Amino acid sequence: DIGRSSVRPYLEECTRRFQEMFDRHVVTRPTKVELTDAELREVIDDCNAAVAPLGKTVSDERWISYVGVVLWSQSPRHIKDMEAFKAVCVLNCVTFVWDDMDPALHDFGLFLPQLRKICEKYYGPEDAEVAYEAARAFVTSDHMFRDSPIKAALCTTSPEQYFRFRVTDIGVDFWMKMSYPIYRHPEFTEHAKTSLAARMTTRGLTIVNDFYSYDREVSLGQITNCFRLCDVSDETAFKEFFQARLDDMIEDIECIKAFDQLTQDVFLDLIYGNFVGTTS
Amino acid sequence: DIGRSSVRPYLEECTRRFQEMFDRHVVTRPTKVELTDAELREVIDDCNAAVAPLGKTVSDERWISYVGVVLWSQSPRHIKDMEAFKAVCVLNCVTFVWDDMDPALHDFGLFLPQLRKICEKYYGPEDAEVAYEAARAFVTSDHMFRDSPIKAALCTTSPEQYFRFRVTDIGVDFWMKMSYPIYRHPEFTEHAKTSLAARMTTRGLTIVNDFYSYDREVSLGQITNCFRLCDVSDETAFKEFFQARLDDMIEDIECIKAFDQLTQDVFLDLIYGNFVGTTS
Repeated sequence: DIGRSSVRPYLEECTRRFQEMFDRHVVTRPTKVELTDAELREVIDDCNAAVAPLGKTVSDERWISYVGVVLWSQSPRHIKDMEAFKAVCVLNCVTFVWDDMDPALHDFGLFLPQLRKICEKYYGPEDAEVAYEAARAFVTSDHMFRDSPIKAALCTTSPEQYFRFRVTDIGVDFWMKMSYPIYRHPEFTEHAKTSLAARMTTRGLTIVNDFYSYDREVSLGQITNCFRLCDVSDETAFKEFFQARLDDMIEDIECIKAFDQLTQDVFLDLIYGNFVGTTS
Repeated sequence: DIGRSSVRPYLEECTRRFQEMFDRHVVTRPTKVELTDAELREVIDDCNAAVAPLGKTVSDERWISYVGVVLWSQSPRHIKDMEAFKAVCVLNCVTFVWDDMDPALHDFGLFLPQLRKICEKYYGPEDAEVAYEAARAFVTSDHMFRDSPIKAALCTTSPEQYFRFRVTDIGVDFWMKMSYPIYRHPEFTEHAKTSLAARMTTRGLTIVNDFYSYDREVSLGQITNCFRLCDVSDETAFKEFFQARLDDMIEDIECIKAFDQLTQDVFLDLIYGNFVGTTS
């Protein structure tokens, strides 16, 4: 049953309603950042360099698909450091190539040094330690938690426990901690470093992500998906659950608007830009 | 109206129901870490050194009351590094003094290097950076959010938003990131570094602390308390709310039990030791 269930019947309407929510609560539309050809060149090279020692080649095309969500989910209004921006591009793609691999191919001895190399190139000395630590902590978490009892408990107990897990596991804390040098904005730097930035954005990112990867994830027996907490085959149960998650997103967005303007801009562009890049 | 609210009519019974919950769900009871006189002498000397540049005078008796909850909330069976332990005593104590002070006296240029000096004495060079950064982030958060509209938003919107703010603001992330070297336990160390450790323990700490500081904090106009989210003068409302927070503590404690045995001992001794140190 559960591996054969599907949110396909709700695809069009839920997509419609995500967009309607965003239109009514965020209003500002996401924009894609512009990478010059040199910029796009350096990124893919740094990506291949970091993944070579692991015995993996991946196509320019696969890279570009991965970079595209970063381009959508950042906030081009406020970019001030494009080296930081390039770092975030590379570290996102390499860590998601590392995630689509087999776990037996996961040689941390080969990998963490490449992650550290990337951070050292693009970041100042202090910022590079923050980004590297968040990357290290992210990939170690994933290694610790596969087939783990903790993961089963947090992902099956309640939305609260689940989203608590995903603050790290979906990589949003990692995202904020490598992204703040892009904006060099003091308040945003602090919210990223206290992880309040991650805590405010986790549900909007996760609920969108979970919905569009449900069918692939439950067929592969993944359990990190908030929609396994409801019976998606019961339309009345699903729609009620989906409405609850939509209220979660609204409350967070309405709370995000108490932050300073620039931080707010970055938080909402991430959430709504991720929705757009996920459906492109 | 909220400034003259009180939970006193529920003092006895909520204390009783806390103890019963802990007896049923943690079972293993807390023990206080016992410092030798030399160890206590060193802690107090280090505490006084750190707050001297601020001109503050703090009695031995205040230090000893402050450090006592630390002695109740750590996990003696699992201590491996008493230098780290003394570090946590000093940093907790000087932070408490720094928060009971008048904000206008808050000189970060005099205070921050004292914190760093504490961490450089007691920690290895990496752990010292992790503990300093968490201490830095904690005190900078406090300064940022005083009279902040974000704080009003998160504290008044819902229990979710309030507890999400308190992950940092009540200091438990800070606590976790200075406490893991005490135990030198690889899995605990990672949960501390992901802040999953703090997210798991925030409610049990915060709910107990909020209840016993309610009368004082509403008398001083502080909004950082979950019980201002209900009418404490309405018996029926308060007890539905109080049961809800108890279900939160219970759900967290039952999920904590899926962690590894050392990690969950530390988590549950913190929550239940904090109850006991707070009530004496």
